[PDB]
Amino acid sequence: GIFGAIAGFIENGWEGMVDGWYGFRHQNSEGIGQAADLKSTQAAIDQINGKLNRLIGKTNEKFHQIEKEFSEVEGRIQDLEKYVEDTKIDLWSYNAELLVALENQHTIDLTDSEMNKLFEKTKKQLRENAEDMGNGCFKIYHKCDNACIGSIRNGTYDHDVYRDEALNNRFQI
Amino acid sequence: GIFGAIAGFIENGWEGMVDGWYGFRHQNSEGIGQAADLKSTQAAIDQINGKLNRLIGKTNEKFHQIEKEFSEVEGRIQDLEKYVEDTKIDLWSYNAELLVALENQHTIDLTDSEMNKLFEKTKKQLRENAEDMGNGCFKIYHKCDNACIGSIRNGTYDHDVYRDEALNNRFQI
Amino acid sequence: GIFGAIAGFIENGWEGMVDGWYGFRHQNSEGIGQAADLKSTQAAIDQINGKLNRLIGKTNEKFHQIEKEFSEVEGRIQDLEKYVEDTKIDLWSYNAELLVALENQHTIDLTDSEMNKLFEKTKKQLRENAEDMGNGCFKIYHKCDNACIGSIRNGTYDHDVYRDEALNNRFQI
Amino acid sequence: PGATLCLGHHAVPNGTIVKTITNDQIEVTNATELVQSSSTGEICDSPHQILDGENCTLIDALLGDPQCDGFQNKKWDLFVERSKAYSNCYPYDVPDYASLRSLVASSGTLEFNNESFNWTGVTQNGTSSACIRRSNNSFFSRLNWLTHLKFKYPALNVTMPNNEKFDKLYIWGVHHPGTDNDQIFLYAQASGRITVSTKRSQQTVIPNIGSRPRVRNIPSRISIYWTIVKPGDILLINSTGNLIAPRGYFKIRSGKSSIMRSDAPIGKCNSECITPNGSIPNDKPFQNVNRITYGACPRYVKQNTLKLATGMRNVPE
Amino acid sequence: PGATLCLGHHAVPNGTIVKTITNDQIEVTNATELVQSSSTGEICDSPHQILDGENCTLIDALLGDPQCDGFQNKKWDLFVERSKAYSNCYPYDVPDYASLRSLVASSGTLEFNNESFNWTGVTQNGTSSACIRRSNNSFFSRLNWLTHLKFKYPALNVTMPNNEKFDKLYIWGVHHPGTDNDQIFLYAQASGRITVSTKRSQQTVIPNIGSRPRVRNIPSRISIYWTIVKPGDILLINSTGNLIAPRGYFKIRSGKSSIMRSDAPIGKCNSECITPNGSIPNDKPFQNVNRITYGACPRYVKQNTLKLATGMRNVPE
Amino acid sequence: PGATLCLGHHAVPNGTIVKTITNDQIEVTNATELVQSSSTGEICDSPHQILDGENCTLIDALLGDPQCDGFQNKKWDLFVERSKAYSNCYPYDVPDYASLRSLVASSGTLEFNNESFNWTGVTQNGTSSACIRRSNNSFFSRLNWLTHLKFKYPALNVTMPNNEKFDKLYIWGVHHPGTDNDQIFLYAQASGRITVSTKRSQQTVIPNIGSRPRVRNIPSRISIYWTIVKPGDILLINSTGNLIAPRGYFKIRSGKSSIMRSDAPIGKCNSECITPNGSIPNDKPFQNVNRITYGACPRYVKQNTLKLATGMRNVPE
Ligand SMILES: CC(=O)N[C@@H]1[C@@H](O)[C@H](O[C@@H]2O[C@H](CO)[C@H](O)[C@H](O[C@@H]3O[C@H](CO)[C@@H](O[C@@H]4O[C@H](CO[C@]5(C(=O)O)C[C@H](O)[C@@H](NC(C)=O)[C@H]([C@H](O)[C@H](O)CO)O5)[C@H](O)[C@H](O)[C@H]4O)[C@H](O)[C@H]3NC(C)=O)[C@H]2O)[C@@H](CO)O[C@H]1O
Ligand SMILES: CC(=O)N[C@@H]1[C@@H](O)[C@H](O[C@@H]2O[C@H](CO)[C@H](O)[C@H](O[C@@H]3O[C@H](CO)[C@@H](O[C@@H]4O[C@H](CO[C@]5(C(=O)O)C[C@H](O)[C@@H](NC(C)=O)[C@H]([C@H](O)[C@H](O)CO)O5)[C@H](O)[C@H](O)[C@H]4O)[C@H](O)[C@H]3NC(C)=O)[C@H]2O)[C@@H](CO)O[C@H]1O
Ligand SMILES: CC(=O)N[C@@H]1[C@@H](O)[C@H](O[C@@H]2O[C@H](CO)[C@H](O)[C@H](O[C@@H]3O[C@H](CO)[C@@H](O[C@@H]4O[C@H](CO[C@]5(C(=O)O)C[C@H](O)[C@@H](NC(C)=O)[C@H]([C@H](O)[C@H](O)CO)O5)[C@H](O)[C@H](O)[C@H]4O)[C@H](O)[C@H]3NC(C)=O)[C@H]2O)[C@@H](CO)O[C@H]1O
Ligand SMILES: *[C@@H]1O[C@H](CO)[C@@H](O[C@@H]2O[C@H](CO)[C@@H](O[C@@H]3O[C@H](CO[C@H]4O[C@H](CO)[C@@H](O)[C@H](O)[C@@H]4O)[C@@H](O)[C@H](O[C@H]4O[C@H](CO)[C@@H](O)[C@H](O)[C@@H]4O)[C@@H]3O)[C@H](O)[C@H]2NC(C)=O)[C@H](O)[C@H]1NC(C)=O
Ligand SMILES: *[C@@H]1O[C@H](CO)[C@@H](O[C@@H]2O[C@H](CO)[C@@H](O[C@@H]3O[C@H](CO[C@H]4O[C@H](CO)[C@@H](O)[C@H](O)[C@@H]4O)[C@@H](O)[C@H](O[C@H]4O[C@H](CO)[C@@H](O)[C@H](O)[C@@H]4O)[C@@H]3O)[C@H](O)[C@H]2NC(C)=O)[C@H](O)[C@H]1NC(C)=O
Ligand SMILES: *[C@@H]1O[C@H](CO)[C@@H](O[C@@H]2O[C@H](CO)[C@@H](O[C@@H]3O[C@H](CO[C@H]4O[C@H](CO)[C@@H](O)[C@H](O)[C@@H]4O)[C@@H](O)[C@H](O[C@H]4O[C@H](CO)[C@@H](O)[C@H](O)[C@@H]4O)[C@@H]3O)[C@H](O)[C@H]2NC(C)=O)[C@H](O)[C@H]1NC(C)=O
Ligand SMILES: *[C@@H]1O[C@H](CO)[C@@H](O[C@@H]2O[C@H](CO)[C@@H](O[C@@H]3O[C@H](CO)[C@@H](O)[C@H](O)[C@@H]3O)[C@H](O)[C@H]2NC(C)=O)[C@H](O)[C@H]1NC(C)=O
Ligand SMILES: *[C@@H]1O[C@H](CO)[C@@H](O[C@@H]2O[C@H](CO)[C@@H](O[C@@H]3O[C@H](CO)[C@@H](O)[C@H](O)[C@@H]3O)[C@H](O)[C@H]2NC(C)=O)[C@H](O)[C@H]1NC(C)=O
Ligand SMILES: *[C@@H]1O[C@H](CO)[C@@H](O[C@@H]2O[C@H](CO)[C@@H](O[C@@H]3O[C@H](CO)[C@@H](O)[C@H](O)[C@@H]3O)[C@H](O)[C@H]2NC(C)=O)[C@H](O)[C@H]1NC(C)=O
Ligand SMILES: *[C@@H]1O[C@H](CO)[C@@H](O)[C@H](O)[C@H]1NC(C)=O
Ligand SMILES: *[C@@H]1O[C@H](CO)[C@@H](O)[C@H](O)[C@H]1NC(C)=O
Ligand SMILES: *[C@@H]1O[C@H](CO)[C@@H](O)[C@H](O)[C@H]1NC(C)=O
Ligand SMILES: *[C@@H]1O[C@H](CO)[C@@H](O)[C@H](O)[C@H]1NC(C)=O
Repeated sequence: GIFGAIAGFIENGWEGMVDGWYGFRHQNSEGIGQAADLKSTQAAIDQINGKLNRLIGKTNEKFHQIEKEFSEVEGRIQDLEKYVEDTKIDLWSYNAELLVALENQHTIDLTDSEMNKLFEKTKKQLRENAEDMGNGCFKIYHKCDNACIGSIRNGTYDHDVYRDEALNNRFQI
Repeated sequence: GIFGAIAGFIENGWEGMVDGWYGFRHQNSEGIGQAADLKSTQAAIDQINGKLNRLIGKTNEKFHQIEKEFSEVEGRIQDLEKYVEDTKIDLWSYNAELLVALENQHTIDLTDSEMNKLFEKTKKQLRENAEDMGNGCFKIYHKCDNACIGSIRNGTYDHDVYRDEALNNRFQI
Repeated sequence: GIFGAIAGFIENGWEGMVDGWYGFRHQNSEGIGQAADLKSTQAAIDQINGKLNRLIGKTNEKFHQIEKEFSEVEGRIQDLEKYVEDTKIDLWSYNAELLVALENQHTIDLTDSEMNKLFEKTKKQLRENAEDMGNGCFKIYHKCDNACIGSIRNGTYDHDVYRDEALNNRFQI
Repeated sequence: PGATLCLGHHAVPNGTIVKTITNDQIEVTNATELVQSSSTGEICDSPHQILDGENCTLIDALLGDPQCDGFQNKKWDLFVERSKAYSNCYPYDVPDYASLRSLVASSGTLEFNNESFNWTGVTQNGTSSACIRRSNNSFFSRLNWLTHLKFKYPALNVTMPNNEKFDKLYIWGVHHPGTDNDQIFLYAQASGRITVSTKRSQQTVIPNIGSRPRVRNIPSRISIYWTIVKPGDILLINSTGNLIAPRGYFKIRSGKSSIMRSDAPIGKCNSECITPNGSIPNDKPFQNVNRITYGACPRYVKQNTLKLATGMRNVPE
Repeated sequence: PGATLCLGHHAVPNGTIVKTITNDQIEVTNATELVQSSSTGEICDSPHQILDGENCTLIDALLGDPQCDGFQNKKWDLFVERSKAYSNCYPYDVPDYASLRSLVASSGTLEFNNESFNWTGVTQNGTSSACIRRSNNSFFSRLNWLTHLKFKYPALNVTMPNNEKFDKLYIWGVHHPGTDNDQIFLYAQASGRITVSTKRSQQTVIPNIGSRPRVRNIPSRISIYWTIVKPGDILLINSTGNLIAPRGYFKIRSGKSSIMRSDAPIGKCNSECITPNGSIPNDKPFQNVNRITYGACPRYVKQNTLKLATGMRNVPE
Repeated sequence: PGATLCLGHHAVPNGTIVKTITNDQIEVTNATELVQSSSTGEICDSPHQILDGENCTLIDALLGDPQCDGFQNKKWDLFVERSKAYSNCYPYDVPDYASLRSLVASSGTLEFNNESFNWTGVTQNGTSSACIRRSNNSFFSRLNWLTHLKFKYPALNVTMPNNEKFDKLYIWGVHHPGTDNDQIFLYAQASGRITVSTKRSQQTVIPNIGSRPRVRNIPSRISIYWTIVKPGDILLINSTGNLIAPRGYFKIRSGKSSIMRSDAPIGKCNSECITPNGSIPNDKPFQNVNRITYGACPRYVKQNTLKLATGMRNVPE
C-alpha cells in the first residue's frame, strides 16, 4: 500500500491472469491481449520465499525441562515453576504476534513496490511516445502492432523509431 | 522521510491548515485559496488508528504470581526469584523500546507516503497541462478559475478541455 | 531495493567514487567528469549513525545473579535454574537475530531511497530541458558546459535560460 | 498568466519529540503516552473482592489470633497485608511460612469446618496470658492445646476420615516447652513425638525442650505444620504429648485469589488493576508504577515514558 | 488511433484474511499457517527411544516393584508415565520424590550392577504379603530388607569403595514400624539410627515408630533415600536396625533423556516432536497443542492461528 | 550535441555479506560486528575490586581455614574462586552450602567482630591435627571448639544481644563424633542437643555419633549452621555438648558484590565486563563468550557473529 499502486492507482487486480503476478494488457489494431511479466513476478516470489526459508522447518530441540502440570498443592517452588513458564509463553506469544504483523505489512509493501517498479520502467521506456492516463495505463500515440507491444514487454522497444509519429499525434490541435 | 515529500521536496508544513492533514493551496485569477483533502487525511488517520487499536485497552490479567520483595536474606531460592523477575522486566522493557521505535519510524514513513501519493495523483491528472516546479507546486499553463481548481481537487478535471491552450503556452518561444 | 534505484534502474555502482556515496557523472563539450553529492551522502550516513548510536556502547550492568554451571546432580531446583537461563538466552538470541535482519533490510531500503530522492530532485530541476533515459541518466538537450553542469549539482540551474534551445532540439523532426 | 497549485500538509506550533529507529529526537505533530506512571494512591474496592488485613497477617487470621476473629470464614480475590500488622498470641513459627501463606492466599478462603476429634484421656482448651481474648487468657481459635488429665497423658491415636468430595487442609502444631519442668507440668511425661499421616503422606515432629528469648513473657514456642487430606483418605494423629491439635479443616479452593503487601488506603472506586501504590488505569500497554500487580494490568517496564507518534513529522514555517 | 498498454497484477476469487501493523483484517491472495494446532493422537516410536511405563512409574521401575521386572536395565530417550500406574509393593515414600524422578529420567538408564555387601550378623531378603511376586511374598528387587539373626542385630559398619571411572547411584531406605512390638520382632532392639556417608557427604535418618493408615494391610512405611558416590570415594553404611539396604548401584549418565506424563498410545510411525497429546509435525515455527514438549518442536504460543501472507493484497474485480 | 548527466552511487571491491528479512546473504559496502566473541584471557583488576581466592573457597575464608588467614576482614566486588582450591582443616559440611556461599558473596565483606561469650564451665579453644597452623594443631579461626572442664560439661545457656544498628551474621556448628567413646572423651556425657534461637527464629540440631570415611585421619564431622540476628533481637545458645561456638559476628551488607568460578589470571588492566574466560570489551551489544558475567556486559547470545550493515547494497561493475 505504501507505494500507491496495488489498491491505489491500479483500480483492481486481474482474476484472469493466472500465469504471473504482474503483467500487461493492451489494445491495438490487432486486438486486446494479456501477458504476464516473469521478472517482476519472480522478484516478489523470491522475497516471499526468503521469508519462508527463515520460518519453516527451523525448530529448536529441547529435552529435559521443568514440570509444567502438578497433582498436589506445594506453595513457593511450584509458584516459581508456574511463573517461569507463564512468563516464557507470554514472551514467545508476543514475538509470534509481532513477527506475523511486521512480516505481513512488509509483504504487502514489497508486492506493491514490484508493481510500481514495473510501471516506472515501462513509463521510462516509452519516452515521449506515450502519456500516463493515471490508472496504470499508457496511451501510446503511434501505431503499435503485436510485435511492437511485444518489444515493449521484452525491453527491446526503440523509441526513436516512432518518435516523429508520436510527437505529431501528441502535440497537434 | 523515506518517500522524500514531508521534510523533503515540500519545504514545510502549513500551520494554517486546521481542517485536514494534507491539501491544496492555489493562486489563480480569482485569488489565493486553501482546501483540505479528506481522502488522504482519512487514509493516514485510519492507519494510525489501526496501530492504536492494537496497543490501547489490551491488557493481560494476572493473579497469584511470585513474591518480588523480601524482608529477610535467604540465598539460593530468593536469588532465583529475583533473577526470574529481573529477566522478565528487561525483556518487556526491550520489547516496549523496540515497538515504539519501529512504530514511529513507520508512522513518519506512512504519512510521507500519503503526501507523495496525493502529489503523484495530481501530477497525472494534469497530463500535459502543467509542469512540476520541484517544491510540490504545479504551474498550470491555462486559465484555471475557482471551479477549475475545484475540479482538480474533486477528481473531475477534464484535461482535454484545456490541452490546446496549455500546449500553446508551454511550447512557445 | 524497495525503491528500485540501487540494484534496480541504476545498473551498478561506481568503484571510482571514493569521496561520497552518491553523485553525478557527466559528459559534455569539455569532457567526462564525476562529482560526489554531499547532502545525500550525509543523509544516509546520519541515519546509519543513528542506528549505531542506539546499539553500540549501551550495555546493562548486572551483578549477583544465579549459578549457571553445577558440579553435582541435584534434581528439581537445578532443573529450574537451568531452564530459566536457557529460556533467557533463547529469547535474547531471537531478539538479536530479528534486530539485525530488520535493521539491515531497513538500511538497504533507506540507502536506495536516498539515491531515488536525488534522481527525482535532478529530474524536476531540469524541467523540459532533458529526458530520462531509464538508467539513471538524463539526456540534456542544450549545450551544457562545466559551469552549467555545476549549476545543476549546486541547485542553481535556471531552466528558463536554456528552454527555447532545449525545446527546439527535443521536438524537431 | 495561468495558475499555481501547491500540494502540502499541516503543521502545528506545539510539536512533540519522539524516538525512531534512526533518530532519538524527531518532532511530530502529536503523540500519545504508552507508560502509565501515576496512581491516585488508593486501592479501589471494586471490581475485585478486597480483604484489608488491618492488624492481621493472613497466617494470624488462619490460626485465629484474637485480633482476627472478624476474619472467620471470609473469602477474597485480594488479601491486603499491612506493614503495621503484628502477632499478639502464643509465640509461633512456621517452617516454610512462605509456602503456607502462598497456598492459603491462592485458595482465597478461610472457610473452616469444625470436626469432633476423639480426645478421650486428656484436658482440652489450654490457654495462655500471651493470648488475651476479652481480658481472659486464651489461645488460637482454630487450635486446641491438649494437656494431661489427672497427671496422665495416654497415647493419642485419633483418626478423621475425609468422606467429602473435596480436599481438606489441616493446620496443627507442636509445643516446644521452655524447661524440663514445663514438659512435666503440661504433659505428665518426658518429651513426646508427633506423627501425622495419611495413606499418601507422613510427617513426624520432635518437640525440643529449651529456652528461647521471651516473647510476651513466654520462653516456649509452637511450630506450625499442615497436612492436606484427599477424598477417601484418612487423617491419623499419633502423639504422646506436645500436640497442638486441629479443631477441624479449612476448605482449599482453586481460582484467581492472591495476596499483596501494601499500606495504601482502600477507596470506594472501580479499577481493574491493583498495585501496592494504589490502583492504576489500564488503558496503556505499559506501566512503571510497580512490578507487583494484580488484575488486568499494563506490563511493567523500566522506562518512565514511551511516546507513540500519532501524526506526521512536524515541519514548522 | 494508436494503442493502450495497461499495467496490472493478479487477483483471486478466494482470498485470505491476515493481520498487519495497521489493520487487523486485510485480504491477501494467499497465506500459510504458522501455528500447529493438531496431533494424530499417537506418540510415534521413532526416531526417539520410547519406553512406555505401562503400569509402572519410573520410581517403581527403579526400586523394583513386581509389576516392573520387565524394565530391568532398560534405557530411554523418553520414559512415558501413564495415569493408570499404581504401586503394588510395600508402602513407601520418597522425601524429594520429584528430584529423584527428575535425576533418573535425565540419566536415561536403569542399568544396575549388583555388589557383594558384607551383611554378616543379620538375616537378609525379608519379604511381605503387600509385595506379591508369583503368589509368593516378596519385596522390591533392588532393595534388601535386613532383620535380626537369632534375636541379635549387631551394629552394621559396612563399606563399598567406588573404584570405577564413573559415579554410582545408591538407593536405600529406612523402615518405620507400625508398633514398638514390630520393632522388636524384626530388629531385636529399640529403634535404630542410620548413617550413610562418603568423604564428601552424610545423611542420617531416624526411624519413627507409629501407626499410619493401612495400605495393603501394612501400617508401617519405608522412606527412600539416595546417595551418589564419586570415583575414588567410598560408601559407608552404619546402622543398628531398620535399614533397607542397597543390593548394588545404578549407573548415572548424562544426555538428552527425559520423562513425560501421557495417556497417548504409542504408534509405529516417525516424528521428531512429542507432546502428551501425541506427536506433532514440526514444519511450523509455533504450536498451540501443549506447553509440554520433547524433541525438535515448534515453540508453544497462546494463539490458535497465525497466518503469514504469501501473496499481495487481493483486490477483486 | 548537448550533454549527458548520470546519477549513481559508490561500490567497493571488498563487500561484506549480511542477512536481511528476505535474503540470508546480501552483499553491502560495509558492516560492523555486534557479537563480542573473544577475550584476552585475563580478568582485569580494575575498575571492580577483585579478590582472588587463591587456595581458598569463600566458605573456607569465612570459617577461617589456616590457608586463608590473609583474607580476614577483606571486601570485594568480585570474589574469584579457583578450581584448585581445597579444604585443609577439620572435615565439615554445610547444609544449604550454596545459600551460605551466595549470601556471603552478595554481602561482599568478611568483616568480623569478636564478642565475649560467657563460656563458664567448659574448656575453650579445642584443636586438631587435621587443621595445622604453623606446625601446631589448630582449628578454624572464627570458631571455638568447646570441651569438658574437669570431666564436667554443664548446660550452656548463653546470650548475646544485638544493640547495633545493623544485622549480625553468626556462623556456628555441631560436632558429630566418630564413636561413643569420643563423645565421652570430649563432652563427658551422652550425645547433646543444640538450640540456637532469637525472638524471631529457632534452630535445633542433634549430633549423630558414627563413623564417616576418614579425611585427614578424622572419622568425625562438623556441620555448619548460620543465624542472622536483627537490631534489638538477642542470640540465645542452649547446649549440653557438641557445640562449635561462634567467636563473634560477621557484618552483613547489601550491594553489588558477587562470586565467580574461574581459572583466568588477574591482570593489571581496566575492563568493566568480567567473564570466567577473562574480561571482554563491552562496546558491542551482544557476546558469545560466556553466559556467566559480572559488570557492564554485552548480553549473551548463541550466535557467534551478527553483522549490522553500515552501507548500501554493493553492486560492483
Ligand atoms: C497437691 C499437690 O501437691 N499437687 C502437685 C502440684 O503442686 C504440681 O503442680 C505444679 O506446681 C508447681 C509449683 O511447685 C507449679 O505451680 C506448676 O505450675 C507452673 O508454675 C510455673 C511457675 O509459676 C509456671 O511458669 C510461669 O508461667 C507463666 C505464664 O503461664 C501460663 C501462660 O502462658 O499464661 C499459664 C497457662 O495456663 C499455661 N498453659 C497451660 C495449658 O497450662 C502456660 C504454660 O505453662 C507455659 O506457657 C509453657 O511455657 O503458662 C510465665 O511464663 C512465667 O514466666 C513462668 O515462670 C507454669 O506456667 C505453670 N504450669 C502450668 C501447667 O500451669 C504446677 O503445675 C503438680 C505437677 O508437678 O504435681 C502435683 O502432685
Ligand atoms: C520359642 C519362642 O517362644 N519364641 C519366641 C517367639 O514366639 C517370638 O516370635 C513372635 O511371636 C509373636 C506372637 O507372640 C508374633 O507371632 C511375632 O510375629 C509377628 O506376628 C504379628 C501378629 O501376627 C505380625 O503382625 C501382622 O503382620 C501382617 C503381615 O505380615 C508380614 C507382611 O508384611 O507380609 C509378614 C512378613 O514376613 C514380615 N516381614 C518380615 C521381614 O519379617 C512383615 C513385617 O512384620 C511387617 O510388615 C512390619 O509392619 O509382616 C499384617 O500386617 C497384620 O495386620 C499384622 O497383625 C508380624 O508381622 C509378625 N512379625 C514378624 C517379624 O514375623 C513373632 O515374631 C519371638 C520374638 O518376640 O521371641 C521368641 O523368644
Ligand atoms: C588419670 C586417669 O585415669 N584419667 C582418665 C583418662 O585416662 C581418660 O582419658 C582418655 O584416655 C583414653 C585412653 O584410655 C584416651 O587416651 C582418650 O583420648 C583419646 O585418645 C584416642 C586414642 O588415641 C584419640 O583418638 C585418635 O584421635 C586422633 C586425632 O586426635 C585429635 C585430633 O583431631 O588431632 C587430638 C585432638 O586434641 C582432639 N580434639 C580435642 C578438642 O580434644 C581430637 C578429637 O578427639 C577427635 O578429632 C574427635 O574425633 O583428636 C586420630 O583421629 C586417631 O585415628 C584416633 O584414634 C582421641 O582423639 C583422644 N581424645 C581426646 C579428647 O583427647 C583420653 O581422653 C579420661 C576420659 O575417659 O578419664 C580419666 O579418668
Ligand atoms: C493526539 O492523538 C491522540 C491519539 O489519537 C488523540 O487522543 C484521542 O482523542 C479522542 C478524541 O478526543 C479520544 O476519544 C474519546 O475517548 C474517550 C475514552 O477516554 C478514555 O478511554 C481510553 C481507552 O479506554 C483512554 O485511552 C483515554 O485516555 C480515556 O481514559 C471517550 O469517552 C470519548 O467519547 C466522547 O466523544 C465521542 C465523540 O464521538 C462520543 O461518542 C461520546 O458521546 C463521548 O462524549 C471519545 O471517544 C481518544 O480517547 C484519544 N485517544 C487516546 C489514546 O488518548 C488526540 O486527540 C490527538 N490530539 C490532537 C490535537 O489531535
Ligand atoms: C500459497 O503459499 C504457499 C507457501 O508459499 C504455497 O505452499 C507451498 O506449495 C509448494 C508447491 O506445492 C510446496 O512444495 C512442496 O513441498 C513438499 C514438502 O511438503 C512438506 O514439507 C514442508 C516443510 O518440510 C511443509 O511445510 C509442508 O506442509 C509439507 O508437510 C515437497 O514434498 C514437494 O515436492 C514435490 O514437488 C516438487 C516440484 O518441484 C518435486 O521436486 C518433488 O519430486 C515432489 O514431487 C513440493 O516441493 C510447499 O511445501 C508449500 N509450502 C508451504 C509452506 O506450505 C501454496 O502453493 C500457495 N498456494 C497458491 C494457490 O499459490
Ligand atoms: C565501516 O563502518 C563502521 C561503522 O560505521 C566504521 O567504523 C567506525 O570508524 C570510525 C572512524 O575510524 C571510528 O571512529 C573512532 O572511534 C574511536 C573509538 O574506538 C573504540 O570505541 C568504540 C565504542 O566505544 C568501539 O566501537 C571501537 O571498536 C573502539 O573500541 C575513537 O577513539 C576515534 O577517535 C579518533 O579520531 C577522531 C576523528 O574525529 C578524533 O576525534 C580523535 O582525536 C581520535 O584520534 C574515532 O572517533 C568508529 O569507532 C567506528 N565504529 C565502529 C562501530 O567500529 C568503519 O570506518 C567503516 N569502514 C569504512 C571503510 O567506511
Ligand atoms: C536461659 O537464659 C535466658 C536469658 O538470660 C533466660 O531468660 C531470662 O530469664 C529471666 C529470669 O526468668 C527473665 O526475667 C523476667 O523478665 C520479665 C520481663 O521483663 C519480667 O517481667 C520478670 O519479672 C523476669 O525478671 C528474662 O526476661 C529472660 N530473658 C530472655 C532474653 O528471655 C532463661 O530463663 C534461661 N533459662 C534457664 C532454664 O535457666
Ligand atoms: C491406631 O488407629 C488406627 C486407626 O483406627 C488403627 O488402624 C486400624 O486397625 C484395625 C485393627 O487392626 C484395622 O482393622 C483391620 O482391617 C483390615 C482391612 O479391612 C482387615 O482385613 C482386618 O481384619 C482388620 O480388622 C484397620 O484397618 C486399621 N485402620 C486404619 C485406618 O489403618 C491402628 O491399629 C491403631 N494402632 C494401634 C497401635 O493401636
Ligand atoms: C567402620 O568401618 C570403617 C571402614 O572400614 C572404619 O574406618 C577405618 O578404620 C581403620 C582402622 O582405624 C582406618 O585405618 C587407619 O588408616 C590410616 C590412614 O591410612 C592409617 O594411618 C592408620 O594407621 C589406620 O590403619 C581406616 O583408614 C578407616 N577407613 C575409612 C574408610 O575411614 C571405622 O573405623 C569403623 N568404625 C568403627 C567404630 O568400628
Ligand atoms: C497542542 O495544543 C493543543 C491546544 O492547546 C492541545 O490540545 C494539543 O494536545 C497540543 N499538542 C501537543 C503535541 O502537545
Ligand atoms: C500411637 O498410638 C499407639 C496406640 O495408642 C501408642 O502405642 C503409640 O505410643 C503412639 N505413638 C506415638 C508416637 O505417640
Ligand atoms: C556404627 O558401627 C559401629 C561399629 O560396629 C558401632 O559401634 C556403632 O554403634 C554404629 N553406629 C550406628 C549409628 O549404628
Ligand atoms: C539450656 O540451659 C538450661 C539452663 O542451664 C538447661 O537446664 C538446659 O538443659 C539447656 N538445654 C539444652 C537443650 O541444652
